[PDB]
Amino acid sequence: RTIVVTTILESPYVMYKKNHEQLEGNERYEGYCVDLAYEIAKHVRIKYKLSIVGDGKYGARDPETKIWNGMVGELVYGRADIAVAPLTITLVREEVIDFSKPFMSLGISIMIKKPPGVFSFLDPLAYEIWMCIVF
Amino acid sequence: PIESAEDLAKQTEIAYGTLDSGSTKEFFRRSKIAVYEKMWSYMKS
Amino acid sequence: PIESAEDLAKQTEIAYGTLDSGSTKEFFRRSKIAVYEKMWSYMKS
Amino acid sequence: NLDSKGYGVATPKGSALGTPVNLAVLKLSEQGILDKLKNKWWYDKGEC
Amino acid sequence: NLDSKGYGVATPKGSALGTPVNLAVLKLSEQGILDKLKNKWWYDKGEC
Repeated sequence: RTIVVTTILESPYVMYKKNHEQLEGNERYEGYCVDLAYEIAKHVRIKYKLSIVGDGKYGARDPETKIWNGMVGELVYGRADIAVAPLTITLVREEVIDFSKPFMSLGISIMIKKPPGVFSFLDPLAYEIWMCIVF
Repeated sequence: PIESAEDLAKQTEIAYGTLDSGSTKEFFRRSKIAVYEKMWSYMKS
Repeated sequence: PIESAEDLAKQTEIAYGTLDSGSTKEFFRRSKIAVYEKMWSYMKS
Repeated sequence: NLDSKGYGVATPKGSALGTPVNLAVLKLSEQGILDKLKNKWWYDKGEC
Repeated sequence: NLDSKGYGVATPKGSALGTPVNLAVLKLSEQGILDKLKNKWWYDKGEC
């Protein structure tokens, strides 16, 4: 009857609350994805039980073992019903699980750490202007 | 210092990485573009 | 830095409160406008 | 961005929840619920 | 923009071309074909 919904700990999708240790069930977590799961289960009449994935991974097929892990492994082997999480739609995943339409767009990006001269008086004019002024 | 992925791939003093099992890792793994192939070779090695 | 009541609810570094027994505490307690119960639940705990 | 893609709600193949979940996602998208959730959790919580 | 959505390649409900077309769209997406086509037909052809 009750439907288990796998997910992963990731800001701002699923977060532990400030007093999560004093709370039990879906009240422990907060974020974008818990609200998304709440709205989804409000639309289709189901009662859900959020469950963080055991190994804390998103899902990949082992080249040799040929066994999925993460949330894709949770879904493939019947240990979960719905994966409300930042799970990317990919060709390798689409062949083993069913993805709904995208609920958020994104892309791969590079993250780096954040980070005037003595002749700054020479700046408000272009170098060509200075050369032409001398000429 | 860095403005594109090509600049990141050409340089050597600044390393780069990603998640072990996530869509970016397999994106670089099975990419057929020269710059992304170079980046995958660097990250694998 | 703050210019409205929504700025108080949207931030975390600056705290806010009111009298323990007064019309303001009850206004925040029984309000049903989302920002108001947001800032009420903030200072309730 | 190195490419363009998106997140999805995944269910096991052949599950009975696929169509209802897809329609729920579409309903949330058209009502603006996804947009306001993103504004609530990314932009409104900027502390910088 | 007032909202976010996208174009889809539509087929009749229950048609045998559904899943193959979906997989073809995904394959074209991962290989950069869609991005290349958009650049070719929008930017590279910029006339301003």
